[PDB]
Amino acid sequence: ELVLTQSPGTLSLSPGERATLSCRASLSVSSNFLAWYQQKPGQAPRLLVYGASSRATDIPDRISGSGSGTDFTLNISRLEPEDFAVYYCQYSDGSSWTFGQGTRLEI
Amino acid sequence: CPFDEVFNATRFASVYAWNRKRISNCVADYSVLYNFAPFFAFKCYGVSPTKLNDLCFTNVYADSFVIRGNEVSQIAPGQTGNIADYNYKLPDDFTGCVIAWNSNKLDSKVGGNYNYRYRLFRKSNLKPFERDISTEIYQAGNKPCNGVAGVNCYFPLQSYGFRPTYGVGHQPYRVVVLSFELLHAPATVCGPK
Amino acid sequence: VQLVQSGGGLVQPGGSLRLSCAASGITVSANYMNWVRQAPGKGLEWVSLIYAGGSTFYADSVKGRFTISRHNSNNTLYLQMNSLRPEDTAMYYCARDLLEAGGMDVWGQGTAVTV
Repeated sequence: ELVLTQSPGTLSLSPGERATLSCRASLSVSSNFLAWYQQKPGQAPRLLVYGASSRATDIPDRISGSGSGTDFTLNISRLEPEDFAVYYCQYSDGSSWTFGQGTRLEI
Repeated sequence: CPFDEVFNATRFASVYAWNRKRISNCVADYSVLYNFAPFFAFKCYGVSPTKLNDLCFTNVYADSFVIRGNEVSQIAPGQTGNIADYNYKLPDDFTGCVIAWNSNKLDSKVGGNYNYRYRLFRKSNLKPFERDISTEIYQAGNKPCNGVAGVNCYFPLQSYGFRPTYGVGHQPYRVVVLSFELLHAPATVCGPK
Repeated sequence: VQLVQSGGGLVQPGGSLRLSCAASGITVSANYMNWVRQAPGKGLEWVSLIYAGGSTFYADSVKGRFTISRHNSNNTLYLQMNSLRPEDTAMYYCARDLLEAGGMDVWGQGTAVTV
């Protein structure tokens, strides 16, 4: 019953630079049910954050998970050549579980 | 049988450890039941709501929760969901009348609420009408979760979070489920006139 | 902890392909498992989901023509196709998506439908 728009659809970051990625729900949804996670090309997607306010295991905790109200922003402080991959944000209410459209990341 | 403690009360239990009050052997009055503002839902799954004022019943039970807005439709007799299958299940041969409240300024603090919880993890489904008080840790894997959480372990109770400006959904709906089970020994009234 | 899967292939349209997802260190008999789809050149979306209890969920586009079963003897995950259509050509992952996490995803197979 929702769409999860990610803006911008592409972002031309330079290596060793900060990155801000935001996906906004159609309604003023709660923060305790949305998660962002990576997707490498052709490989398995890897968990990044849960609840948009914490981190996940096997992660250097250099990715900032924030977002209040409607605009849920992912802040990336440092970046490495192994971390250029597309990002999906998933909302999971329990009655509506709409997904998002990824943003390609490249130099 | 005033029906004035399940309604208009400053205390409302969570989805787990839900309150339950017997209304046994007193003077019932369903004419006063309607005027507590326009409810979000007054679905009567058993008897007709217009005939419920004067029909003959038996011992009734009035439940009490707080429930998120988009999951108030999981109180129909056979549904699947966290509220419907893990915390509060209703029998398929229901004879009650679930009523919502649409409360947003009385059960939601400015900084949020964390005393309103609900169970997310359970190893099996729930028999209908079953209190589910529990604290001990879930084990999602081939490793005992003795007394500490940890990878392959979760505390099976999550705080809701009720902040203002959350929409029609995602807001704490107080829900009363007046079950009208019949035990062939009538005690309440059967039509005030 | 560690989940593998296999069982893909090329299937004529309207035929059923049996899909599998084994596990290791994760008991599928009580967890929150769900499937996700990658159509080529597109993004992800739901496929289905099975609770720890015997309650399933489906996307409204793919409602019906589906099933999800978890075996009790072996800790694997199964979904069986039915009356396949050629917009389902995609990549399927079994997942351990908790509602307070994202879990461990899977290498995944490639299911293709062609005449």
